Amino acid sequence: GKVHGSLARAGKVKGQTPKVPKQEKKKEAVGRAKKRLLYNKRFISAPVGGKRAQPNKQPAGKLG
Amino acid sequence: VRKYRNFSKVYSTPRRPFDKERLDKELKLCGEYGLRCKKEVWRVGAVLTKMRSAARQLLTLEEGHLRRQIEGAALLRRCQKYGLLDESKLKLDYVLSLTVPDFLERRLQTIVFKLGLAKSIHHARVLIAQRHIRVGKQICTSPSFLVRMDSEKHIDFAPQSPLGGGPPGRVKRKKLA
Amino acid sequence: GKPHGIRTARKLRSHRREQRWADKDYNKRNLGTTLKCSPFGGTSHVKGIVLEKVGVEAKQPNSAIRKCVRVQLIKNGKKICAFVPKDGCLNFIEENDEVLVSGFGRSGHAVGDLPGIRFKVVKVSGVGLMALFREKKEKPR
RNA sequence: AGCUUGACUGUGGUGUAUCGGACCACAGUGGCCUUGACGGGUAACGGAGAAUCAGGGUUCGAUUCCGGAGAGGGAGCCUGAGAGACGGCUACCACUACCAAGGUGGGCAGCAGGCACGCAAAUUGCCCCAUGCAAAGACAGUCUGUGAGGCAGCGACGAACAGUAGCAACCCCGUCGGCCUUGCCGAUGGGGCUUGGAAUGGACGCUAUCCAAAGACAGCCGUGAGUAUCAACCGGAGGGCAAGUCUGGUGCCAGCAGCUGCGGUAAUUCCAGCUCCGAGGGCGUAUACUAACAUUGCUGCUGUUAAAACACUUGUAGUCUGCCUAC
RNA sequence: AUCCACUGCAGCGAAGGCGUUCUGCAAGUGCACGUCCGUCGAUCAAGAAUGAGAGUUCGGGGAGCAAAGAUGAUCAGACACCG
RNA sequence: AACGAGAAAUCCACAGCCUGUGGGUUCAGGGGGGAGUACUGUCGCAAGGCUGAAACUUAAAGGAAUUGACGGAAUGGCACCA
RNA sequence: GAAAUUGGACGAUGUCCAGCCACUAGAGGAAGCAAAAGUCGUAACAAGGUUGCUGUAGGUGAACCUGCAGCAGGAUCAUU
RNA sequence: GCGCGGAUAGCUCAGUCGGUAGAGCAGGGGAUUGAAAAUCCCCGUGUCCUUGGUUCGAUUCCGAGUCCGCGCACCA
RNA sequence: CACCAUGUUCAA
Repeated sequence: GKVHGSLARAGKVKGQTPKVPKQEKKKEAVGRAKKRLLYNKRFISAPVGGKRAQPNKQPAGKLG
Repeated sequence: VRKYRNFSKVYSTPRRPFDKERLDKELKLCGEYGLRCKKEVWRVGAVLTKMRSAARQLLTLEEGHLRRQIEGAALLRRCQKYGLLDESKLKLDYVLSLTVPDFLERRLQTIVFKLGLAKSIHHARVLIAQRHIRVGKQICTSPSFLVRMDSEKHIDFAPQSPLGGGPPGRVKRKKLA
Repeated sequence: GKPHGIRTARKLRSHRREQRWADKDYNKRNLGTTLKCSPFGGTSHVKGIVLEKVGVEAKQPNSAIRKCVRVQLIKNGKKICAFVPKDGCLNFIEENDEVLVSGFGRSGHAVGDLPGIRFKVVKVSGVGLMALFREKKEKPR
């Protein structure tokens, strides 16, 4: 911190971020079809001991 | 201004919107009975809540009180003609054992799926929404139609639909022509 | 203790009525000085003119500079200091640009780091600030 | 904390449709008040009702039905059964329109519409078809009127019901059950990819139907969907609180964050990408109020030290007050 | 001016408060009782009477102590503790 | 010194008989500040008493108790890094 | 039977006066609050280095100091 | 109304009278820090009003001369 | 019982 916050720094990070575009967009399920997807992914695809693995389990990264 | 027609809400949003128990149970029954959102569950739950609260306030009375006679006879006749309660369990304590599945299987979707008209419950909902199915003679097209015990034996395909005795739909009409 | 006894209704009611004035919520709701003194004269949103930009140093243990604008309200002339929410967004605001301001989510009090700043900006020049942030719309001229 | 001087009562009149200090003439000195008079305030039109509500209660009710008041502010009237009328008149005030300058006018808090004011609210539409009302008047010959009212347009206020896909074959996956030492085979079953036979709604069409006339709905044995491009979103992912110790950038900066907190070069919280969670044709935000709240406590709070027993007696209003009276 | 020791898990007073001896004046509680009255009571906004010390007012008094002030130390300062 | 009560300290002829909540009555409190402030009223010679807000600000203030640390606190041991 | 005449009432409206309320400008004075790293002290928390605090009075750069009386919420539940 | 003072890096300012240049503030880079804050190093930066003769260069010599402050003063 | 004042911000 040679210089701290000021009015000249508004938008610094949002202007710095390298702007990775978004991917190809295969369309999302809505309504009954999404309820079906969730019911299947949760309650029948079930390893019955750990109970109900959490959905957003991410691979092993720098922190482990 | 002077439009005196009524409207109302059929369901109530639960407190504690992020409880694991209620979320997983609601999703379980939604996937089991082919439901598009949680409000389809909460309206059945509100109907059940009204029925059970009426049953409770009636059971708080004796037998022979005018309220008991009229409203309890009405509740039992309702829960009978809609296949919630059978001839055996036709009492105000058995109407308190009502569960949301007790209405979700009365739901027209589940009935045309159990009658083998459709392969899966989602296929059933698709049929009803695409108006292939009559209840009695009327083409019903709302999958939440609460099929009474009487009109349960008159469910059938519609004569206007290709499934049954109707003309070919778009794709078969084109494939032939 | 309170008077029991079947003819103490007036005492009980008068005591409750004179004692309700110690509930600060009821007190501010019924005391007609907030409609007078508060800049939002009993109102969710107001429109104002951006007078100046302000960098407000965040309270300990935090050390940012919150971007606010001093706004002059069209309906009563009063000057307030609204906060400009989201990254940048203050580059979507120059002087004289008319802006709509709301309260924060606390009904007259400041949230988090902001000292004494208890309003925020919702739309500048008739277009939502979050719309401009996520490039849904563009600022006029 | 005192209020009232036609103020309160009486007698005789007046006036009125009628009782009455309603007004008058003469007499008297009354009338209300800590059970809050008089005054002040309006996040005051009132009620039916609305939202919650175990119970007790809390908050709101401009708004459709009933009552009141008003028609720019006042006031005075005529006509009439009925008006102190305003789509009646008269005058003054405040604004204002036309003018040939002598004169004439105005009244949307009716319906559309415009300017202002604002956070904030629609078409200068069609019609009397229905509901009613009025009149010298059933209908037709021979068009009663009706911005009441109806129907349309705009309308994510707010409600209800549906769709945004379904079934099966190919290829990679899991549980069960066999053969068998584990491994292999079959069976429902689930994800992603290709391929099939179908299905259907939107959208357009109809003078069929609907309609006062149209438009839309319903109907169609009229066409016709594959990236079914006819392509869902709004918020989130440390905790409360469902969901990532993922990857890149940032480096107490930018910013997030209702609260706690995150950010100081390895950010589960910022900016994004991917993934996931929640409600879903909706979701977020702000404001107000309700519940949570037994944090206004009648039910039902607390007062030694958390907020709170008057320094202490007395004492009026107020509140509360021992036992007893027929087989 | 003040009443040491006695002087205390002592007493009294509504509280504040009250301590040498003799004495004037009115009073209170408690106790004792086959005394009298016969509900006349409890708590109390308003109201009223007492209310340490400081403070003020008018007239005296002034020993001791002592705000202010003076003043010597201490201290970096010290119109603070201490004298 | 029991039961009970209490967040506990503690209370104990009460701070018990309280969610198994109601004998009667008065006063006061509603997070912390701003503030016992301003204005006004009233009493006083005055000092001031009584009465008494709001704008605004803030996520803790606070109470009892615990474990450690500290003490120019006490007691008792000790060390030629005293 | 019109204009005109006289005159009682109702009473708009103008002007003045009084009271009250609401909003508002103001030189200057004085407070409150908020904002990482400005100055002077060390008043409090331990016996906080003069135990602390209450009421009042006086003094003082500022915290504060001192007097009188009280309190322990004290650093004493305790000595013919 | 007559008469007196100085403009020096982006700002506050001491300048060898008649040899031509400097500090803090101001930004960056480094050292320090876990990151800062204070600190220490390194790097920026100036026709000194407009001008005339110009001693050798006029910043320092004089006079006109923006901008901004101030004292002197008439009597009976 | 001479005198013995002080310790920048967040973080732990």
